[PDB]
Amino acid sequence: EIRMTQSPSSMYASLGERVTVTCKASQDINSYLSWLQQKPGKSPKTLIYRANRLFDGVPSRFSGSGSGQDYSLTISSLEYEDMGIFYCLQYDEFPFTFGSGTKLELK
Amino acid sequence: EIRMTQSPSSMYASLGERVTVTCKASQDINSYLSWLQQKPGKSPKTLIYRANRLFDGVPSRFSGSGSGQDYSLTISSLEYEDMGIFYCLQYDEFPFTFGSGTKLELK
Amino acid sequence: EIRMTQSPSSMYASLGERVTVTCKASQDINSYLSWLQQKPGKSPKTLIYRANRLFDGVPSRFSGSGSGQDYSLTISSLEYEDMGIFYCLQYDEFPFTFGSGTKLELK
Amino acid sequence: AHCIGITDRDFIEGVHGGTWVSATLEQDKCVTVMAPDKPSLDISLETVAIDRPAEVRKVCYNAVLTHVKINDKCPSTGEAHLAEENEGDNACKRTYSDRGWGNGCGLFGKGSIVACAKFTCAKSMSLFEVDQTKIQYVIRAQLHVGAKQENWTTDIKTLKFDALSGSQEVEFIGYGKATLECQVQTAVDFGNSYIAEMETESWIVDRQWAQDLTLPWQSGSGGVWREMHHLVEFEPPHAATIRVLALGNQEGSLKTALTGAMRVTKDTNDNNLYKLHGGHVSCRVKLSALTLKGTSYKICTDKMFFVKNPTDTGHGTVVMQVKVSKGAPCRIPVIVADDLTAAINKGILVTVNPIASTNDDEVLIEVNPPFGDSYIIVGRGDSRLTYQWHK
Amino acid sequence: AHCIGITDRDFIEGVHGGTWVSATLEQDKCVTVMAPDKPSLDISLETVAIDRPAEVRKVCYNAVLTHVKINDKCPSTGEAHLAEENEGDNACKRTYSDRGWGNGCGLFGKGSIVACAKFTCAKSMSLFEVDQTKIQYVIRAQLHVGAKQENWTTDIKTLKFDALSGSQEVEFIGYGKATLECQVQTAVDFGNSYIAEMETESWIVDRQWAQDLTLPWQSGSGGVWREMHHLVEFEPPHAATIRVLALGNQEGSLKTALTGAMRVTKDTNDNNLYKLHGGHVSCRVKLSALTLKGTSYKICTDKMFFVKNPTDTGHGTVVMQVKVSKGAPCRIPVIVADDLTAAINKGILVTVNPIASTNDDEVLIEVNPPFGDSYIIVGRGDSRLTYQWHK
Amino acid sequence: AHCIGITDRDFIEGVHGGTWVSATLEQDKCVTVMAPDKPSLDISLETVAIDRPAEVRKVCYNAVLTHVKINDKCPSTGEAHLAEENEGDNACKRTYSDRGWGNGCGLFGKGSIVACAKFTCAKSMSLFEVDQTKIQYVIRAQLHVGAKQENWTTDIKTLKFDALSGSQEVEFIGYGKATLECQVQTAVDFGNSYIAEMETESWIVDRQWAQDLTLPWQSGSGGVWREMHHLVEFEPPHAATIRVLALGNQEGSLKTALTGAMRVTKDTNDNNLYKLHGGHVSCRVKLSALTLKGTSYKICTDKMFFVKNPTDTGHGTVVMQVKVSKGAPCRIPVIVADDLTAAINKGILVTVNPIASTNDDEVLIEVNPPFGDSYIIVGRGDSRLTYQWHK
Amino acid sequence: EVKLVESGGGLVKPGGSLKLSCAASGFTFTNYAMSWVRQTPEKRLEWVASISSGHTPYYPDSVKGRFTISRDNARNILFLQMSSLRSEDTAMYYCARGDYYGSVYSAMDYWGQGTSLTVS
Amino acid sequence: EVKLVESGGGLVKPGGSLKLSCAASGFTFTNYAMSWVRQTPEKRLEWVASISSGHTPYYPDSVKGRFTISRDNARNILFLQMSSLRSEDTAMYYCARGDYYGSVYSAMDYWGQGTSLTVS
Amino acid sequence: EVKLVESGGGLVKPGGSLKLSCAASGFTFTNYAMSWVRQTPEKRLEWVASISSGHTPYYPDSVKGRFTISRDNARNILFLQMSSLRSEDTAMYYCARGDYYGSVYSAMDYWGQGTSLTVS
Ligand SMILES: *[C@@H]1O[C@H](CO)[C@@H](O)[C@H](O)[C@H]1NC(C)=O
Ligand SMILES: *[C@@H]1O[C@H](CO)[C@@H](O)[C@H](O)[C@H]1NC(C)=O
Ligand SMILES: *[C@@H]1O[C@H](CO)[C@@H](O)[C@H](O)[C@H]1NC(C)=O
Repeated sequence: EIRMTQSPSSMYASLGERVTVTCKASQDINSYLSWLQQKPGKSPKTLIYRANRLFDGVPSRFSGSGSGQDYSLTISSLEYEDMGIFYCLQYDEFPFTFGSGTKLELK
Repeated sequence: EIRMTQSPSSMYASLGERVTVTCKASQDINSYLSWLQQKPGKSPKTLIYRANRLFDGVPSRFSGSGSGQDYSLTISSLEYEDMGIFYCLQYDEFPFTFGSGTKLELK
Repeated sequence: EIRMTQSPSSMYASLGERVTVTCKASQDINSYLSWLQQKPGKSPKTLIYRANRLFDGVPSRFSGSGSGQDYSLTISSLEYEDMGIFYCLQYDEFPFTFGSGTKLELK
Repeated sequence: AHCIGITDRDFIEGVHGGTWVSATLEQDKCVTVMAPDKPSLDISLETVAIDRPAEVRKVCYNAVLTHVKINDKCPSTGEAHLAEENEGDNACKRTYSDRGWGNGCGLFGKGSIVACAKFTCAKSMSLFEVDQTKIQYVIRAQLHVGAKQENWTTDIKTLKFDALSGSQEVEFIGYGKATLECQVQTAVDFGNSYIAEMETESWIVDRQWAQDLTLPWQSGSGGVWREMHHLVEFEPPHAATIRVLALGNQEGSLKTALTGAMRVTKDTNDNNLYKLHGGHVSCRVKLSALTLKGTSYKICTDKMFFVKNPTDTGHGTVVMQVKVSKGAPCRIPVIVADDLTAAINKGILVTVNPIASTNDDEVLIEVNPPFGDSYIIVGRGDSRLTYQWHK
Repeated sequence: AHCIGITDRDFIEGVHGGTWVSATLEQDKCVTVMAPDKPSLDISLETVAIDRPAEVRKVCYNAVLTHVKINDKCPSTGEAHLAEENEGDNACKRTYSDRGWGNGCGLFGKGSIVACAKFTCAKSMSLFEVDQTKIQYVIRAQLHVGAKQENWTTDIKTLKFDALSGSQEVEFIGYGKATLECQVQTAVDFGNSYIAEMETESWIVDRQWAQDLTLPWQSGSGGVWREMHHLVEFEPPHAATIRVLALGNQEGSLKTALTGAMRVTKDTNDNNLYKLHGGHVSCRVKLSALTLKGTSYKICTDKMFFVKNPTDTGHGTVVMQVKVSKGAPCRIPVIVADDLTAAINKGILVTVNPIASTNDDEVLIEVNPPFGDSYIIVGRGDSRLTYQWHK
Repeated sequence: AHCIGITDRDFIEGVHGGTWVSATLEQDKCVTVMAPDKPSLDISLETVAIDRPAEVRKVCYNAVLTHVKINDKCPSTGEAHLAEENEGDNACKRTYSDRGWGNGCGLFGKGSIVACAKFTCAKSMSLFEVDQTKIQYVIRAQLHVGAKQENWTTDIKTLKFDALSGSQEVEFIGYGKATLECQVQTAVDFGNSYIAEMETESWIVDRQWAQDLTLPWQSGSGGVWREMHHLVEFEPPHAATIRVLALGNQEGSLKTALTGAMRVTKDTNDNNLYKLHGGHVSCRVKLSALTLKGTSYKICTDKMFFVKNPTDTGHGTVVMQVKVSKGAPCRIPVIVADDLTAAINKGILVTVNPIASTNDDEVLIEVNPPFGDSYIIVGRGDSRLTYQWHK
Repeated sequence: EVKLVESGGGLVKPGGSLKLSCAASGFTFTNYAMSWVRQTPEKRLEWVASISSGHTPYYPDSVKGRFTISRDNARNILFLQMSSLRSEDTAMYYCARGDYYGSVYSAMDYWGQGTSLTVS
Repeated sequence: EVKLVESGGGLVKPGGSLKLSCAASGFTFTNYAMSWVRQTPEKRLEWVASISSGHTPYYPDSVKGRFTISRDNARNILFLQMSSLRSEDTAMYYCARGDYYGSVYSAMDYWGQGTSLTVS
Repeated sequence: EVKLVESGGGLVKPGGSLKLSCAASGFTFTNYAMSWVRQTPEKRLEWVASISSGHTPYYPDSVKGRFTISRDNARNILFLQMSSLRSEDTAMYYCARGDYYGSVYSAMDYWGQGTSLTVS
């Protein structure tokens, strides 16, 4: 069972700031890596399905890049409606696994 | 010959701003379109090479968008290092064309 | 093309002390290594060669060990006849080479 | 009068013991059946129907090429490549070709060139596979009691058959019951094939044909076409230039080739249920529980009129339509005979005992006369009606 | 149960009474045993397995030659030796070169040269011995009274055997008891053989082939390699210099040759298991303590219907699945007839006496209908339900 | 000088009047040419050299497989398809398989499966084409006039020949000048072929052979490997799983197959040139311009002592080192004779007029005695030296 | 625009069993894979089960043999069946959709409203 | 480590002839392809020539026949040679670099420092 | 007992040449290999040359073609001949004896008294 991890556990940010979540994997996952967002009182939403591939209607401020076993999800300018909870999700191997999850708050 | 036009002839902008220069073409090219920047007295620089694809090392603040015959360049947050000229280059058919460049200035 | 280099370039001691010297190599020496002494103004002489082997007439107080790229020489008790320059010498590839060596003094 | 109207009628007769009677039905044909004591029946095939088959392949028969890209290299290196080849929307072809001082490169021999274009589809033939348990057959059944033309579309019964209901009862008010036995799952022979459509014109074809047409295809939703060569013909190259030539739209050639298949109609007034021509079925029928109504009613007695006069209809039977003037429900006798002494009824009747319910009804009557000369006679006694006929 | 899904199959038919019945099994196939009054029984292998194998040899198939040393002696003064040749883990060869005044020596005779190099293995094939007393069999069995297939994973019974185990007792709750006797006296031979492993792909192999490889080999833990002279090669000498070369990985040659034998593997879980393919076994079974359940129950009366239509499968039997709306704990009668008019059966049930327990319950049924065409029939009275079928 | 130590040697004699002479050269050999009053020459062939070849293919002889994927569809609908099959980094294969009620499908019959995996190469052979217009020949020559071996490296002259130039006008101090003409491009077989590199080992073979290797290959930059299947094997499918395995390294088999061809090598220490083993060439030489340095000196007169006794050679001719005591610069007489009274000379000198350069320095003399025993004589007058000899 | 609806939540005794249900709207359903995931008050997600366009499952060994997944394309419905529930299984659950092709190997697009299951 | 260098601008009389040269380093020059671009005094842009890997050229009608492009694999040098210059030919000029497959059909990744050329 | 004796050093003009001469006794001189080493008050030692019992020479690249080694098996003398001396080459020099196989590849366990050579 492959394990995967994220650097910020819970982190504060400022409006208009650029913010980055690094993710690190125990083996090369060949970019079958995706990123999901949630806000309270609602079901999750998918934004990134392969590194720098987006669903329709995703805000252009989202991006994310990397190769091999380290990746980055990035935003150029935080927006309060977009703030909430983030999860990374790999899907190469037979047993699928999520990351930790990470939390963000506007100070 | 493919004609194009960069619609906003010039714009006045400030640090942190979003700017969205757009171009229209006479043919639905297969997105073989690219955006060039020039700073006064320097050699020009290429940033976006396929209609939303970005060179190694170039700062993340830019992205491209569009389809068919409608495209635009967005800078998600303007910074001092990037005022000057933009040109819209297409390369789909033997007579390459640049349209006419447009000026973005710090206001 | 072999480099060998030595860390305690100016260490000195006092009578009866335990003392150790060590060297690093740019590639595996496969134990074809040796240790020599230069007294001031006199012919140099051997101490040890290969994997911690003593030539005849060398007193038993000398010893060392190493493997791969990492090697060491050490004395069980320092005595005044040991004053001089230690040198390491390797001989596995036909451009034979010495280290820079280091000087030992009583305080 | 459906048994009358359809042209290739055939007749069947059976022994009065209630022994099984059997026939084969085909969409152009109708079979009427009789056994001497009991009123005669007709069974006729209406249609074969299939519901919502499985979608397998889309096959594209006309195509257009929007862009050309070319790259070339001298005899130095062997085959070059071009970045667009990894976007599967593109077709490709390559060759070695001539070069020399006339076009700048420095050595005589063969260099190599590659050419690409993106592909897209104009009109697409669809293939589907039939799903056995969703077949239905439907059959029309009527008794020759002889109601007016105006009443056929309401007296008619419209039965259905499929593997889950291999035999069935028909129930006729005042006439008793009978049963039909179908054989619907005759074999596996109606498999082995795809049902295929272009636009509102449609066909059934053997899988072994469909697998081997050279046209480009793709399977299921999404995707990109494969075996893509055969619509894109490349000019024999000159001087690192190539005319990429779209081969001609195939449609008429394809439609001509299909001619031997039976036809299909995508009727989408009937809930998108497919209709199939050329159906072919075999069946058994049991006559035992049919009975005759009104047999002991009064013999009809006052004056009568012809309303459609006695007329030929090509099956050799002759047909007429009559109105009663007065009185109760009654029975009308019919004979067809050599001489107006009426010594013997010579012919055969296909309606056994025609009757009326009230004097403002009408009825059909029809008979098969003997060959050659005969009078046809209706009623009894005074104010009979009579008519004259040959063969 | 699962023996309906397995691709290739046969029946076997016993004789009345407590007689033993005999079978043979091959790793992929299964068999279902039938006896005139008993419920029917299905059995299959699952695997042969090995545990605690013993190491006998390492064979080397890729090597590197990391360091070399050489020196020479003048043709008058005989042979030569070098300090490295004393140490056991090193390649060595000795030969005569040219020499002369052009190379600084007193006479033009043939000289002497020695060469030595630091050998090591980098990947090795490891060979194991198999202790023939230790092989294990595991066997699956299910009594075919049947239930919806999702229950199979919990109802299925699994058994263990070895050469010390004799006949084995088994239970089926509510149906009685049975006994098996797999003769471990029957197997393919595991003498004269080894198990070969290289990198989690593995093979049975004859001992002679293993002994015949000219590759270098080792006797056990540690030690020094025996015959490097087959794998390392020296090129003919120049005046004071020699070069020595590996033959690379031999791997592909060895990998080619092993295709002449059965394949073997190692399991990911309880990794001590080695799991082996290609053998076969024979067994006898005792059926006497099996019993037919539910014989005392009433015949069902209510309406009922299919949840899945009857369908074909390659063994030749059909299967179908059914539910009951409000019936008692009761039995369902099922039979096949050549004509829906007549009760004289011609077919064979392979699940012998269906039971439904409660309104929620379901049943799975299979039959072998006679070659030809027929009606399947279920229930009695107006509830009677039926389907048409063919060879 | 140069020739004396080589394994094999030719003598060739030009009769006076043959102003052109021709000889043949091989890599391991040399020739001495001799003319009746001219100092003798050694011609010798060092190497055939090639500079900066043309890169044409990469061929893969080992591969590693990773990130397996698989997909599955039921017998009644469609065919197997999967998005990963587009990206060129993957190998792919497609097949039908078994399926049935034990899994979930609605009808028994063959379904379909597709599988694919990421592929990458660990070690790859590179192929090169070669410029016949840029091969280079390197020849060594020198005059044979007696000089101590410790100085030979400063007296040898070296020449470079290629398709650009014929003979150099080769110059020597005192003795004069000479010319050597080379038949450039007379190798046994060249072109129609590729140079091959493995890791630091090399081969040359015909350009047709490489097309027939079933290993996967790439042309030029930026492409991706083609004919890709042959390193990868797939086991037969189980119900929803396929196991995919490599044939591993082919290296040893490949290295086996080339042993009939000429060896090749790089040497980066000589600035990345390629050197070709086992070639040969043919050449023409003109001696006539040479002169003899010694002719005007006086005859010697004085005591002289051997620095080395005469010694044998594999060429059947004698060598000796002589030193002159106190005399003027002079010439030393040499004769070989049957009787020590030396009435006649039976044999010939290799070096036609030995010179004593000045006091206290060495001289070589080299002599070809007849069959049978005889005396060598050196010096003249009563001080003359002698040494007996046998065949 | 697409939606998923999701039902059957409630309370169950340890060692008990339950069937959950889901139905789909706005898109053709025979040509997508489907999957289940769980969320817990420790807020760490887990994958539960997945099914192909082939009627074949996948499961993690953490729960293998306790549950089963299946589809019914005649009604565009999913059934998720669990036996011998245990306290750790107390969670919020979501159904979700795969992509254009039958494989489970993809990222996942759209997510159910959520329904809760509690063990006590 | 891309480096790309100009040489040879100046002034020429109408009806003269001229050539320009550029040098580059940091990549193996035979695996790439090259272009020339001019920038007018009004700062509009015009493409003037490109040459594939191999040696096949292309030109627009603005230039056809009047001036010509060539490349030497030996020196790692690109040349542009001109005849019958007109007044409109005065501009800033840059050479520019193609792409890894060597077809002219690509965006362009780096630009030379360039020179003016003038006419009277 | 082994003894080793040294001679022939001194001072010479640049571009000149000299041969050093080491004399030795008390061991079977035909068998052992031997080598030359040089030293400066700048502590870095330099290997000079080495010779096989088979007279095969070995040299470092910095002096190839410049220095030459040779031996006499009757006189038991080791000769080191040096040509085109430089300000690059000015040091204390030593001679030393190897092991009994006469192969070159081993350390050395007897060392001469040594002497200088210098350039002006
Ligand atoms: C025929 O249909 C008409 C409809 O008004 C009805 O009045 C009449 O009774 C029908 N007759 C028969 C024989 O069905
Ligand atoms: C086995 O089948 C019965 C129906 O006959 C069902 O009630 C029961 O739940 C099944 N077994 C399990 C473990 O669910
Ligand atoms: C050998 O070389 C030395 C170099 O100084 C020279 O003095 C001598 O004359 C040379 N002798 C011959 C025969 O070349």
